[PDB]
Parts: sequence; C-alpha cells; structure tokens
Amino acid sequence: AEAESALEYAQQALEKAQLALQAARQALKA
Amino acid sequence: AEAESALEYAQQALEKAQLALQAARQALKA
Amino acid sequence: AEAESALEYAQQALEKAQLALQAARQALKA
Amino acid sequence: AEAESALEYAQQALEKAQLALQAARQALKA
Ligand SMILES: c12c3c4c5c1c1c6c7c2c2c8c3c3c9c4c4c%10c5c5c1c1c6c6c%11c7c2c2c7c8c3c3c8c9c4c4c9c%10c5c5c1c1c6c6c%11c2c2c7c3c3c8c4c4c9c5c1c1c6c2c3c41
Ligand SMILES: c12c3c4c5c1c1c6c7c2c2c8c3c3c9c4c4c%10c5c5c1c1c6c6c%11c7c2c2c7c8c3c3c8c9c4c4c9c%10c5c5c1c1c6c6c%11c2c2c7c3c3c8c4c4c9c5c1c1c6c2c3c41
Repeated sequence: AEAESALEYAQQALEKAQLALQAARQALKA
Repeated sequence: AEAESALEYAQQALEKAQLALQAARQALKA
Repeated sequence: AEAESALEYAQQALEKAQLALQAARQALKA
Repeated sequence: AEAESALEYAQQALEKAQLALQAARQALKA
C-alpha cells in the first residue's frame, strides 16, 4: 500500500503548506 | 521575518507533496 | 497587490490539489 | 483511470501553486 501511504503523506504535506500560507497572508495584511 | 519563513516552509511542504505524488503515480502504472 | 494575489491564487490551487487527492484516495480504496 | 487523472490534475495544481509562491517570495524580498 505504498500508493495509499504516499497519498496520505501528500495530503498531510499539503495541509501543512495551507496553514503556513494562511499565516503568510495574515502577515501581509498587516 | 515570519511571512518569508512561512512561504519557505510552504514551498518545502509542497516539494514533499510533489515527490510523494510522483511515487503514487508510478505505483498506479505498475 | 501582486504578493497578496499570488498567495490567494496559490491557496486556490492547493484547494484544487486537495480535492483531487481525496478523489484519488477513494479510488484506491475501491 | 479516474485515479490517474486525479493525480495528474493534482500535480498540475501543485505546479501552479509553486510558481505563484515563488512570485510571492520574490515580492517579499523587495
Ligand atoms: C504555524 C505553525 C506552523 C506553521 C505556521 C506558521 C506561522 C505560525 C504558526 C505557528 C506555529 C506552527 C508551528 C510550526 C509550523 C511550521 C511552519 C509554519 C509556518 C508559519 C509561520 C508562522 C509563524 C509563527 C506561527 C506559529 C509559531 C510557532 C508554531 C510552530 C513552530 C514551528 C512550526 C513550523 C515552522 C515554520 C513554519 C512556518 C514559519 C512561520 C514562522 C512563524 C513563526 C511563528 C511561530 C513559531 C513557531 C514554531 C516555529 C516553527 C517553524 C518556524 C517556521 C516558520 C516561522 C517560525 C516561527 C516560529 C517557528 C518558525
Ligand atoms: C505568474 C503567472 C501565474 C502566477 C504567477 C504569479 C505572478 C506573475 C506570473 C505572471 C504570469 C502568470 C500568469 C498567471 C498565473 C496566475 C497566478 C500566478 C500568481 C502570481 C502573481 C504574479 C503576478 C504577476 C506575474 C505574472 C503576470 C501575469 C502572468 C499570468 C497572468 C495570470 C495568471 C494567474 C493569475 C494570478 C496568479 C497569481 C497572481 C500574481 C499576480 C501578479 C500579476 C502578474 C502578472 C499578471 C499576469 C496574469 C494575471 C493572471 C492572474 C493574476 C493572478 C495574480 C496576479 C496577477 C497579475 C497578473 C495577473 C494576475
């Protein structure tokens, strides 16, 4: 199930990217 | 500063997502 | 400005990646 | 091949996010 594990990992990485992006967007408002 | 750091981190996270995605795409070909 | 717009676009693109990833993960379960 | 198509789409979306992120990071240098 390397495929499944890879997609689960990619999803988690994307989640991390998203939350950092929101921090950056807030920083820019400021 | 925090914005720059957040974008740097997001880029690294996206790179990790991309490499996992490539593994997954190869897995499906098999 | 351009930075804000770029981050907005990146977030939308990440959202699209996430929803496709979820479809893919369901496809593999099947 | 909905799974394959989904991953190909997600990869393209991530590519778009990456290129916008690089624009944003350059904007911040400035
Ligand atoms: C977010 C978390 C994660 C993301 C969110 C982003 C911002 C903020 C939070 C949050 C905390 C989280 C997580 C964690 C990650 C993660 C990411 C994410 C980015 C974002 C930036 C900010 C922002 C602050 C926010 C705090 C907050 C802490 C939280 C922690 C961790 C942790 C860790 C990661 C990591 C990254 C990285 C990004 C960077 C941004 C900034 C700042 C900083 C804030 C801090 C710090 C905390 C701390 C660390 C690191 C670390 C650093 C770094 C970046 C820095 C930076 C800062 C701090 C670092 C560090
Ligand atoms: C990038 C392209 C794409 C990304 C790169 C980012 C920046 C720049 C280029 C580039 C051109 C690309 C693509 C295209 C996308 C895409 C994205 C990406 C982001 C980035 C930002 C900048 C930046 C400029 C740069 C030019 C450049 C043009 C190029 C085109 C398209 C096109 C289109 C998308 C779209 C997004 C969006 C982002 C946003 C950023 C900025 C600005 C703007 C620059 C322009 C403009 C051009 C134009 C459009 C749109 C559009 C807008 C918008 C964001 C804006 C914004 C600007 C322009 C918009 C528009």
